[PDB]
Amino acid sequence: WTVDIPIDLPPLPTDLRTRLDAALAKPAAQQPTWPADQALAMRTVLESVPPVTVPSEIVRLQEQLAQVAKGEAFLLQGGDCAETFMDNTEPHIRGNVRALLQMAVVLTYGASMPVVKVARIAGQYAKPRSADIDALGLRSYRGDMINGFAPDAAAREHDPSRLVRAYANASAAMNLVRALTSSGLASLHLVHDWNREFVRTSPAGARYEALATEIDRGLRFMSACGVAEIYASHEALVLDYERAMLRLSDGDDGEPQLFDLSAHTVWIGERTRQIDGAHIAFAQVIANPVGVKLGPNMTPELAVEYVERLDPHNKPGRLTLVSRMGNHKVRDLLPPIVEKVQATGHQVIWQCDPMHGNTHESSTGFKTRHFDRIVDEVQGFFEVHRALGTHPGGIHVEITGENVTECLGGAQDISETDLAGRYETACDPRLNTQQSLELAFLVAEMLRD
Amino acid sequence: WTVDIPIDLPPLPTDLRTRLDAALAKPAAQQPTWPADQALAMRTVLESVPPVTVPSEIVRLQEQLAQVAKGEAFLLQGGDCAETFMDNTEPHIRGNVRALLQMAVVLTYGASMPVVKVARIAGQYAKPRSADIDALGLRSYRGDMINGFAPDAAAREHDPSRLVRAYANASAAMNLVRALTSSGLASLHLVHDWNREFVRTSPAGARYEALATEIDRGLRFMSACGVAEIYASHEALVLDYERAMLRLSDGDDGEPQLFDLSAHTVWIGERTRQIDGAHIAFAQVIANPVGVKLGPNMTPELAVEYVERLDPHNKPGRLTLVSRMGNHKVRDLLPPIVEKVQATGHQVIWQCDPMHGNTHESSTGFKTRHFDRIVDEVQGFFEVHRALGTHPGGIHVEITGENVTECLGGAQDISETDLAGRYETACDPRLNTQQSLELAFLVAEMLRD
Amino acid sequence: PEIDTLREEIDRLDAEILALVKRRAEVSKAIGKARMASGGTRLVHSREMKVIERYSELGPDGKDLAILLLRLGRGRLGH
Amino acid sequence: PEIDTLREEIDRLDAEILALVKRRAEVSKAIGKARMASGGTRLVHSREMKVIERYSELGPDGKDLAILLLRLGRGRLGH
Ligand SMILES: O=C(O)[C@@H]1C[C@]2(C(=O)O)C=C[C@@H](O)[C@@H](C2)O1
Ligand SMILES: O=C(O)[C@@H]1C[C@]2(C(=O)O)C=C[C@@H](O)[C@@H](C2)O1
Ligand SMILES: [Mn+2]
Ligand SMILES: [Mn+2]
Repeated sequence: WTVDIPIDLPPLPTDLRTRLDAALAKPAAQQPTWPADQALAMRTVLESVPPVTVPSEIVRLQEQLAQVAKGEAFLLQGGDCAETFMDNTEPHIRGNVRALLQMAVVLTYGASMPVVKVARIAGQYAKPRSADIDALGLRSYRGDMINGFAPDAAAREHDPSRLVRAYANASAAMNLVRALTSSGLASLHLVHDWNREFVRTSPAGARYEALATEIDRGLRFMSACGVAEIYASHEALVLDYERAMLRLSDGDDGEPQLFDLSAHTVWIGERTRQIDGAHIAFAQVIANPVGVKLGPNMTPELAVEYVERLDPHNKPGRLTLVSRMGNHKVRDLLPPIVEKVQATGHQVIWQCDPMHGNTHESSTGFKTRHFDRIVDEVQGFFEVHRALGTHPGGIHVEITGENVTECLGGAQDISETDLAGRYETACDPRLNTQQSLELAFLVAEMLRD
Repeated sequence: WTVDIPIDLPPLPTDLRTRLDAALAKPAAQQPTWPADQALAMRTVLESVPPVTVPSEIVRLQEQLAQVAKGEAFLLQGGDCAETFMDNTEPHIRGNVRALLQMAVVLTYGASMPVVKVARIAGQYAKPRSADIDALGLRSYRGDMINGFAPDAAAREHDPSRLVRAYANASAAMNLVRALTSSGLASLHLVHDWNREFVRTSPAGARYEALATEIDRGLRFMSACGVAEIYASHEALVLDYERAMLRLSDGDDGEPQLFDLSAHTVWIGERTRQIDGAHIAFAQVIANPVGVKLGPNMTPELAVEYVERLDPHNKPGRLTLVSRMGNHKVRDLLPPIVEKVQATGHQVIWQCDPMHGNTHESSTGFKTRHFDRIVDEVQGFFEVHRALGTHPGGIHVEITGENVTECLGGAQDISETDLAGRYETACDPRLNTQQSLELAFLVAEMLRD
Repeated sequence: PEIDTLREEIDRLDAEILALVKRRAEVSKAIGKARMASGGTRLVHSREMKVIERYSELGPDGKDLAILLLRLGRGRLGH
Repeated sequence: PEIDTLREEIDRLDAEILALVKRRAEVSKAIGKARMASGGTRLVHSREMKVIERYSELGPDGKDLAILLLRLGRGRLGH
């Protein structure tokens, strides 16, 4: 029923303490409303636990994201919209790890350059809400780090013990993804046989067979000539969790720096990116690579201010700007943002989020996304970058290794009536096994010279 | 004018001496008619010279040809019809080495397996003749190891000092091919850029551009994932040369064996393959991989007898059977040969020679070959093997890195009137730079699954 | 000389095919431009699947002919 | 509703194209069978270059349409 843990370390450098305290004294949107004394007790437990990631892996990610920023690699970021403790199981994790590897080999062939793989995993347990009371009149579900999905009042109370449950689930998952990435799942030939089974059994396989066959000949060629790292990420939302997981280490200049060891990279969402808020200030104090989500109310001028605050030393790949405009708005809204930022001399990664600007409620009462709109935003994103001569750096996608019925369309041609089949997401609709693979194939075509 | 060399070693094992003597006491077709005393003096010089090849390289070739025989690699053999001392220069050798490397990367991609590269080089200095008096009434030219190309009687006398000149030219050439194969010419990316320049400038480039682009994406993919041996061969024709270049070494069973160190592999031609003759018997005494040319008068029964005499220990890849039937005869004549040999349990390499069964004299007075007939024989060869379920193991082709005008057709559409432009071969017409590349692309299509 | 006569026919069939392919691309463009001015997407996934499916009677190469016609109509992706 | 009308046209153009492609392959086969029974080659390199060249007005994809028509006529190589 309950685990019991008793409460009964070296100080930070004086300047890092001052800066951390100042970041956390700024106002913060979307925080849990639990008591400060209970939060503090939970953070004290987390301050001594083994970290989810280590500094050397974060420094290595930074070097790989620098190549992406310079136009010599591509970033694939993907996973569940919301991880749940309930589905934090071996089959679910393996299914997502495999999906990401499958998409990555397809994208690598299309881009003709390395693909950096960042999973939404081992921490994606918190979400923001526009309304604190939902459609059933209950306090809103804010992810398993905060409260329960169950539609009852007791379940929806904010519960600080979920910080520690979140850590435990994150460690366990990350342990498995490390294991899985040094196993036979690694092998590029095994990973691509899955894609060819997908081509054989998919209703739209004829659309993708030529490209699947060409990839298979590239792999066999490589072998005829004599011839896996998955990073963890989540939205840095709950500051009690992120601050508890900070650790001091010597950074890429040999001086002690603060690393958030809850993940390798984190991003700041649309509702928490206040320029003078705690999330942006917290991002300025940590050594991790960071991303900021940019929606349709973004100005070129605010985008530059984010770049100058978050990438003050002009470190290629330290900052990612994640575009989510809507498929009908991206072609008009993005170019002015890109031009103004390019002119600063900084090298950010431009990443497309084709999911969050394109959501709508179906007549059957399910929030859903159409495949054609998702594809069209990624396409428009590539067009904006071709015209300006800039690098389309990656995609940020929400997916699952399960055959869910959540997003409309694809090869399966999922309808409004089919959405009830198994709509399993705890939050936003995921592209299923098939639809995620389809998009990787379509984006690989977009990447071709 | 002349180099001067004075004449003024351990005995073979008793059984190897007995067997060598017996092989050489058999009748031998197509031999030079110079005095025995002068031949002996020249062979004594050659018996102490550094060899052109070494036993360990021949044992390694055998292992690679075994894979070809088992259906897991492909053999590309090619070079000048006749090497001349005159053209034994750096540009000519480099041009042929590069042509072979260019064709090989194309074939490797198409076959989806390794390609073993054997050049007709560093020894292809002797040819047989059906007539001892040629069309000008002169004694026939028999290659620079025997006499001179020049149309005068003094030049056509058989000259035993050419055994030593042949060695000297062979060493020098082989030295350079070793150097060239461990240089920047090695790089697969450099080799394939030449093919793409060929595609850009060839009149028939549109025929080959899709495949060239697909290969380039395979190479870039290989590099995005984090990722040269040329063997010497010639027809073993002049027994004075081949016997002088024998050396004793421990073979693939640890027992002393005789290796012909004038080359890595040799073949026996149509006019010297008498089953009870010295060439076949000599081939039985050496440890090198061997080939036998099979024309349209070959019976399935004689083919088996060659296999049983030449591959008595059932060593995959030790024997190659080189088919040259004519494009109009290969589909009918080859299947019975292949079926009878497959049924013995031996694993020979089946190699296509699309050149020698398809020669004709043009109206302008030049011996020539049509490209369509060369392509059609290779095609028919593949069809014979598809139908029987056997492995089409390779091709034996005559080529040059120069833009000669010798074979009719190709992208350039060489005509009878164009053949006079620069018909440079000392013997049979070679496929030029462009036409050799074209055939490699066409054969790569034939190899596709 | 049945070959010259038969090749004479293939020439006609190629002029006929070429002209219907040029036509199809212009019509394909006009459908794309109308949908886009009206706020709709560039491509329609389900419709491209219909187009692929109706060349399946040609065998394995049928889908590659359809995909090639789609490229001539709505262009290459991400351009 | 100009889209339905325009798509209605593309359907016709696809039925038209499909039928001329089936025709071309049958004629292509008959030229190959006549030449081969008479002792000639399977393929004619210079003629395939003419066929490729006369689809060049379609742009870069033109040669790939021609090569695809050649495969439907004389089959894949080495088969
Ligand atoms: O909706 C459409 O019909 C048009 C034509 C098109 C085609 O080329 O056939 C088919 C589907 C769409 O992706 C594009 C291309 O718009
Ligand atoms: O000679 C010919 O005309 C026929 C027809 C063909 C074609 O498909 O167009 C064109 C050239 C040849 O290689 C083949 C295929 O035979
Ligand atoms: Mn989401
Ligand atoms: Mn020859």
